[PDB]
Amino acid sequence: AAWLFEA
Amino acid sequence: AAWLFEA
Amino acid sequence: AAWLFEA
Amino acid sequence: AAWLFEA
Amino acid sequence: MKEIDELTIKEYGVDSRILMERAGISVVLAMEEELGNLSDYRFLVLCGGGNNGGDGFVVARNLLGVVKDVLVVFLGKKKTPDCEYNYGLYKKFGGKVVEQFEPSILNEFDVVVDAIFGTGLRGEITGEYAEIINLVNKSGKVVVSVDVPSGIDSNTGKVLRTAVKADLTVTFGVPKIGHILFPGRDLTGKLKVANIGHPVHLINSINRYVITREMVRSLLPERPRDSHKGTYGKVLIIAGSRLYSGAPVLSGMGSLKVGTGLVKLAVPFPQNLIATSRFPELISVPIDTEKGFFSLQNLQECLELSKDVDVVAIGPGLGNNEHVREFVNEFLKTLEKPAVIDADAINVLDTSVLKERKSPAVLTPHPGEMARLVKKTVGDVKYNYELAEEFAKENDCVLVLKSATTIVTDGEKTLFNITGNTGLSKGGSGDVLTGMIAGFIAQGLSPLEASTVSVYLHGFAAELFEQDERGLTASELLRLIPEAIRRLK
Amino acid sequence: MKEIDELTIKEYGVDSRILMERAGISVVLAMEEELGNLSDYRFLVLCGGGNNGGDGFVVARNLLGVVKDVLVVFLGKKKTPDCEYNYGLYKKFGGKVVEQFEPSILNEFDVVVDAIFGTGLRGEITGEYAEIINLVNKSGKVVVSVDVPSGIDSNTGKVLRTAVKADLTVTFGVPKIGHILFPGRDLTGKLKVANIGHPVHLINSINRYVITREMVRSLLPERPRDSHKGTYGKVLIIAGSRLYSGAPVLSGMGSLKVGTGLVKLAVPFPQNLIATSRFPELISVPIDTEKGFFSLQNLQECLELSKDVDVVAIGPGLGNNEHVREFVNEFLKTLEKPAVIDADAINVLDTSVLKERKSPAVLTPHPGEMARLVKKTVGDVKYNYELAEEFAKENDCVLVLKSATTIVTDGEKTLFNITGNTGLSKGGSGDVLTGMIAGFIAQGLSPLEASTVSVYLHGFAAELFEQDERGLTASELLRLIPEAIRRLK
Amino acid sequence: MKEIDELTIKEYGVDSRILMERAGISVVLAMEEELGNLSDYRFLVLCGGGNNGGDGFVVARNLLGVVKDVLVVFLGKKKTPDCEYNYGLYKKFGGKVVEQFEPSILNEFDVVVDAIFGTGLRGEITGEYAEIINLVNKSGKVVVSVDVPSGIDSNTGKVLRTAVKADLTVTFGVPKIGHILFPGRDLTGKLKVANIGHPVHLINSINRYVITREMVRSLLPERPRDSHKGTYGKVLIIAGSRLYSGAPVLSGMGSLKVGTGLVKLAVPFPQNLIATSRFPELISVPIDTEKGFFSLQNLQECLELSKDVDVVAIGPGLGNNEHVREFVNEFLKTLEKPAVIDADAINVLDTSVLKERKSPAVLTPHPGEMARLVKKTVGDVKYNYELAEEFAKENDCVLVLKSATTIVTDGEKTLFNITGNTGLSKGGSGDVLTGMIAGFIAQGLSPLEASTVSVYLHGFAAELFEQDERGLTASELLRLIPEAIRRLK
Ligand SMILES: Nc1ncnc2c1ncn2[C@@H]1O[C@H](COP(=O)(O)OP(=O)(O)OP(=O)(O)O)[C@@H](O)[C@H]1O
Ligand SMILES: Nc1ncnc2c1ncn2[C@@H]1O[C@H](COP(=O)(O)OP(=O)(O)OP(=O)(O)O)[C@@H](O)[C@H]1O
Ligand SMILES: Nc1ncnc2c1ncn2[C@@H]1O[C@H](COP(=O)(O)OP(=O)(O)OP(=O)(O)O)[C@@H](O)[C@H]1O
Ligand SMILES: Nc1ncnc2c1ncn2[C@@H]1O[C@H](COP(=O)(O)OP(=O)(O)OP(=O)(O)O)[C@@H](O)[C@H]1O
Ligand SMILES: Nc1ncnc2c1ncn2[C@@H]1O[C@H](COP(=O)(O)OP(=O)(O)OP(=O)(O)O)[C@@H](O)[C@H]1O
Ligand SMILES: Nc1ncnc2c1ncn2[C@@H]1O[C@H](COP(=O)(O)OP(=O)(O)OP(=O)(O)O)[C@@H](O)[C@H]1O
Ligand SMILES: [K+]
Ligand SMILES: [K+]
Ligand SMILES: [K+]
Ligand SMILES: [Mg+2]
Ligand SMILES: [Mg+2]
Ligand SMILES: [Mg+2]
Repeated sequence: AAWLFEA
Repeated sequence: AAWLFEA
Repeated sequence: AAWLFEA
Repeated sequence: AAWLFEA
Repeated sequence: MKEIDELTIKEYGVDSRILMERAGISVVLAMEEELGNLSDYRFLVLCGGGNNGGDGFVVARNLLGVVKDVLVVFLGKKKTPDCEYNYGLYKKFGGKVVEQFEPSILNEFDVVVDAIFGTGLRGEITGEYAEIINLVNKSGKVVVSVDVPSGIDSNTGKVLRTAVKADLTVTFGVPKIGHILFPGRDLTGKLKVANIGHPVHLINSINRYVITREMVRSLLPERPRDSHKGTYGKVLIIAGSRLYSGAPVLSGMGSLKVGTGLVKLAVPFPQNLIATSRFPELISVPIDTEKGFFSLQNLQECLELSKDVDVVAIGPGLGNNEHVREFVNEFLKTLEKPAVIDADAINVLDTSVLKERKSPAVLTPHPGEMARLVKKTVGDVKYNYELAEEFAKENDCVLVLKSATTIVTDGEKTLFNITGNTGLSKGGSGDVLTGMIAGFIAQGLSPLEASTVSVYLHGFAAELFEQDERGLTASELLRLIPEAIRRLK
Repeated sequence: MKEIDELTIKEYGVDSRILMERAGISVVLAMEEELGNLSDYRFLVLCGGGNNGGDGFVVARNLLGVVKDVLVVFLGKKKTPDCEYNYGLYKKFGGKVVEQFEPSILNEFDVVVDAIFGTGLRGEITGEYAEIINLVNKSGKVVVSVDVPSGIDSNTGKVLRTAVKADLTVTFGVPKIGHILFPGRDLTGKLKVANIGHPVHLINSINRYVITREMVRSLLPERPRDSHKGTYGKVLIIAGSRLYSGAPVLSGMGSLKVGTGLVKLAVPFPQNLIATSRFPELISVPIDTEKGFFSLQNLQECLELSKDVDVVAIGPGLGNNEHVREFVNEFLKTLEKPAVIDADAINVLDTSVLKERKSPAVLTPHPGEMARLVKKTVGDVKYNYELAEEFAKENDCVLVLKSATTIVTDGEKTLFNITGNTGLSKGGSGDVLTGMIAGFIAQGLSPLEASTVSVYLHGFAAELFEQDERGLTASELLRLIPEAIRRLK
Repeated sequence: MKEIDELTIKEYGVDSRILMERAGISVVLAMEEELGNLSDYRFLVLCGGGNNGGDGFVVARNLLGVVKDVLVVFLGKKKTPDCEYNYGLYKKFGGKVVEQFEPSILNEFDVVVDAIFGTGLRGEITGEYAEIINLVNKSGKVVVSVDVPSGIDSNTGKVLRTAVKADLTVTFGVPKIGHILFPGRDLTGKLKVANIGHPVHLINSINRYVITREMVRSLLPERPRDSHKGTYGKVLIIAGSRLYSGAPVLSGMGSLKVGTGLVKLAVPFPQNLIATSRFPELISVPIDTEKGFFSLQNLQECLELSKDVDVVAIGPGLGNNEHVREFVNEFLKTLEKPAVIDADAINVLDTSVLKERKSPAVLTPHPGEMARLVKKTVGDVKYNYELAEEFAKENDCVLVLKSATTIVTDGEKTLFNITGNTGLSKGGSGDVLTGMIAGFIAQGLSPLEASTVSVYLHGFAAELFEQDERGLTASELLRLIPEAIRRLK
């Protein structure tokens, strides 16, 4: 789940 | 962790 | 091992 | 815990 | 809450657009937590013309370019200013809106976001609104409702002709009464409560609460190591008859399983012997009656017995006939102890007696009993928290109105219990709760506190039953109470 | 013990400084066992001017250069010679002492070592001593008490105005009565008993003991394979009434669950039928009474029944009225068997009867019953082991004075039981213990031995309850006894 | 990016306040993901007067009433309009701001939120700004930077006199160059990139990228089952000398371990024999030289050898003397194949040759080699992506400028590699990467694509070393390449 944050 | 959501 | 301490 | 003994 | 939005905008100075952005992104995060990665899903967002719809436009806009497909069906006529602003953003971001709904439209989407009506629903839903809600309900898609499922009155939980059945509801700030009472509780599906930036002071000012594990944990009485049975109080249960011999046993053990020091039953002979043959820890005093029912002949023995206790529970299995009515009312009028009044003692209660008592009382009716007590229909009293509050306030008591969601009120503070399951929908369940409440009062909790902890634990014990809930009986419920207690800590 | 220090110094020739060094290092080792590595902690050591303080200076000095920070607050006026010597060492080693205590001083430390007062406490704590103890108690730091928490009278366990609440207490040689009786037992927290070099002969000469698992293991009766029920004795329980039908059942099963061969109850008809409907292994003899209570009319049947048994328990649920008084006293006067005398048989007992009996007796009162038996207040008898000893010695009996710490004495030997929890603070608990004691006597243990094993196992069974202790009832206690037995071996 | 904020506000119509709210809440969510529950922590939020500070006020305000303590130190003079608005909200919500910083202030807080300067930092940090940053850096608290650690120039990664060392940096939209290049990369600590509501179109329009696992996965060449070695290309490596016999072996195996079909080395006799004694899969052609170095005498044999290959790598271990210079330049001028030019072939390269070649080239210097190639100092070329871009564009090549972050550019597209560790800071590492790049070109990737995949995989293989990275050698690096490949898929 990656709607808010990329790393 | 509960800043955003309570259930 | 109980030379020093009893509980 | 090393108050008494070093090895 | 719309009050709480109002204050947060006009007094605290938070732009209404900032609240609406925060609401919408909460929905997106909530959906990701429930569905996992959103990138493989196609979303149909149904938007009304109000602030709920505006929240929907925020959702739609934040999904653009990140999921497989988004389409908004705009179902309103006019748009409020924040809805209009967010519609404008959705389109500037390249989003697609249609205003006509086609029955086959559900076919190309996986998830329906229901942003039609929130707390601004007024009156029955008809027309294209209804047709569309009915289509969504037949579709088998995943349904996420914004704030409240459209068609639920958020003040009562009633369905206004038709309503969305949601898999997930994301509400803002605090749960609404319509998520807590049925049918709305059922239509909400899984409820998430999102912080959208209201000052904490305003969130905590709400006077109606859902009973939570942390609340019950903090209310549980202490068990000091240097203690004895007298530390934990004494209960008298006046209960049973030649017809109903089992009720006393279940009430008495309900008191013992919550930690009460001593429990005495007063039960007509020889029915009193039933209790000790099952649980020899109980004291079951034989009451000599003319025909197997308490009457005024037993008034004086019962008052003597009450002198050495902290609380008296009365009513389970007493029967309801004239001599029982006379006894119950004369007893409660003279008793200067807290009373827990249940079942047949409610059915014969003269409510004038409650007004004249100096000592406190808790009443524990189901809606049939409440309906006979205030001379209304079951339909008018069921889930009627305002009626419960009025009754508690006028009669100086705690009212515990039992149902799948139980309401507990003293007229000033109202709490809602959502633990439990359908295994409690069976004779004997109520009798256990009566004993529990009396037990906690005897341990030193206030009538309201005792009722709050007891309804929660009673329902929680039910959920701990290891097999199918329909097979749960009161005896097994009792065995489960100490595990509910352990799990709470 | 201060006797034991005295002898070890003056007769055995151990330098007092060597005892004090050994005491202090015990504290350091104990703390390491409980906190793990000490090197990351900052220590505040509070030292009085006496030998407890001297022990504190040893602690402080041995932590120097090995932990993050040590500070001593010296709170006394003068210093005894060993305290002065160890103060001198602490400072020669580079240690810091202040004599003023500042409320904010707790802020810079993680662990408080309480070496203010040990067994030399005389009178109520006031002044800066009190203020400082109250500050430590509000601080939330880890608190380690040297010898006894300061403010506990080590002879009685009473708080002398105010006292330290410790997480860990390290005491020297043997536990003190103040660690064993409440409130002191509660304030001690976890107790470690350190060997500081007293001759073993002097440690073993103490006449008051804590009942331990090894003591109870070695007292448990043998079960020879070639045996039959008669090997394991026979108990008669004279118990119950029309009011209290459950008590006999719990006493009788208490005897059977500890291994007794045969148990007979004598209970008023039809209440006797209660016992066999729950546990058909019991023999429950119906006693024909005028009004539901034992009276002199039943004297002769009860004495006949007693002839074929090894022990008689009497009292649980008898009621307390004149005819019961007459019966109990005439029975015990004539009975030439060991008697276990409980509950209502205590409340009507004429203590002259105990003096004239040739056969032994065990009495098992709670403090309310003891208080009525010696005509004192509950406050004067509770935890009063010297009163219990006098009573046992004067009346030629074993006294088992029940409370969270139970005292068991025959007037010469006194034992303290510390097993159990608050689930036993509930009606029926006592009735079980009565049956247990009778059962072990029937198996061939002396009255004191039977009482010692029974109080331990009764409390231990309670601790084995799998759910929250407040939900424990006597019936579940019974089920747990054979597991307590297994775990003991 | 400030462009991207500008467009999103002025063209798309998103209120700047909505971007700032979204930024601040991202920081709160990020901190919760890293610290767990925030409710037990005390927060010190340091806010400048600009938009970074405004983001800080949002953070502070959203923590109010939910954590143990929040304090803002406002360090600016004036406030921009959004900072002022959010300051006003923080105070209306009951938040505390001070304008003086006291060295001991760090003592009462657990977490420092650094919202002093973001991308609006201009010039060296001095005064109270510096003093405060230095205090935070000495404090040992957990440090969370908003957008970029204050003091890092977000365009270059350089420290402007002093800068915050963060445990966690939360940046908005896309990573900045200052998070990617050192020292800024080191000071960023763990980097989270938050979506704050920019249109996806604008986020994707950025022309400088960090090479990611998904990018490399999608670039990896296919391995059709019906294939043979010719499917996977042929590489010639012209390498080595009497002085440097090992370099050819490492380059050649670097090509084979990435899937190349055939690798031929041309190496001076007898040094060519070194390669096949270690890896007999290699073809190592003996080149007859006068004194152990390639010269013009070998021009014609090398061009013949190049005719049957797809790519030529040249330079590792050639030596650097006049005859090698003549050979390398005459070779590259005539070679009509892609060339990978490394090490000593760079040190003698005439850059005019690169302009006149019709065929492509990749150059792989470290900063010392780049510095000699453009006649600048190492300090002027190191991490100078704009210089690298200019050089690539002017000379029609791909430049791979090696360092802990490697820059890969063709003058139009620039990529940054962040895989790898210090075990690659050792002779032989570069030689392996050369072979890898040539190998992927031979397999059909473009020079830029081959360089992109190779730098990522080369660094990733290093991170897979099972023991301490300082013990990694090129030979072990080779063994790890096929595991890096497997893990990528
Ligand atoms: N029963 C109904 N049938 C058709 N339209 C309705 C019905 N009830 C409400 N609406 C329309 O939907 C609008 C909802 O707008 P409004 O912002 O007041 O409430 P909302 O969208 O539920 O948002 P909120 O939850 O913030 O109150 C109403 O003003 C009304 O015009
Ligand atoms: N579906 C359900 N979900 C949760 N709780 C339930 C459900 N059905 C019943 N209960 C609970 O079980 C108890 C039923 O008590 P009530 O007195 O209403 O019925 P009863 O058959 O009379 O029990 P009794 O025979 O002991 O009097 C109440 O606490 C009620 O809230
Ligand atoms: N209630 C009190 N208030 C103030 N000071 C007291 C109080 N009780 C005792 N003290 C002081 O503390 C001293 C303790 O010294 P002493 O060595 O006799 O006992 P101690 O420190 O408890 O050591 P030990 O445990 O070996 O007896 C006493 O002699 C007395 O001066
Ligand atoms: N907090 C506690 N911790 C340990 N033991 C306890 C605690 N409270 C009670 N007990 C034990 O439980 C038993 C209580 O017996 P007692 O006769 O005092 O009370 P009771 O209610 O009269 O039991 P019964 O109804 O069987 O007569 C005693 O052994 C006592 O030591
Ligand atoms: N080196 C410095 N020393 C002191 N103050 C500075 C320094 N650099 C910048 N500032 C101040 O901090 C302000 C930062 O405000 P601005 O909104 O332009 O950038 P920011 O806070 O980094 O936000 P953003 O990241 O959106 O650009 C500058 O306008 C300037 O007044
Ligand atoms: N600390 C580091 N982190 C990541 N990558 C590193 C680090 N140090 C070196 N490298 C990488 O290792 C390789 C070193 O090649 P370079 O040619 O610069 O050194 P080398 O000793 O000459 O290797 P060779 O002897 O094969 O020529 C480059 O890809 C570089 O990016
Ligand atoms: K809705
Ligand atoms: K002490
Ligand atoms: K910053
Ligand atoms: Mg009922
Ligand atoms: Mg008793
Ligand atoms: Mg190199």
